[PDB]
Amino acid sequence: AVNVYSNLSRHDMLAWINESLQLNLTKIEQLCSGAAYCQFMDMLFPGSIALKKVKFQAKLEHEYIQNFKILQAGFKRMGVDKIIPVDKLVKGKFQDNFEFVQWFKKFFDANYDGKVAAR
Repeated sequence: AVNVYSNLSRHDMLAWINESLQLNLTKIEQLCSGAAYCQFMDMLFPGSIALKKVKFQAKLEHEYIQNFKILQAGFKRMGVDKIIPVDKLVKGKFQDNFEFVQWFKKFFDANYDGKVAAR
């Protein structure tokens, strides 16, 4: 796994995510549930994440955190050293989510090769 450290406009970022995962989000803070990231991760390394455990429709904050722990666990397994700012993301505010989402996109672009229903 290729680790990334330290770009897209907010409109294209949402667009990229929606298209990529066939979703219909309207704001960057909605990524605060950790679910989309679990799918991208499972898409980068099929099997590194147990989708069945991911709560795709999570609405509670501790549920958001649970998803992120599954993500971090997938990271550790694949040698990804990025420390996820979980407590800030799960609060659902725009800057942090946007700061992290830019990171994740670069991380994804660096590791993807490839090959709805999964949720």
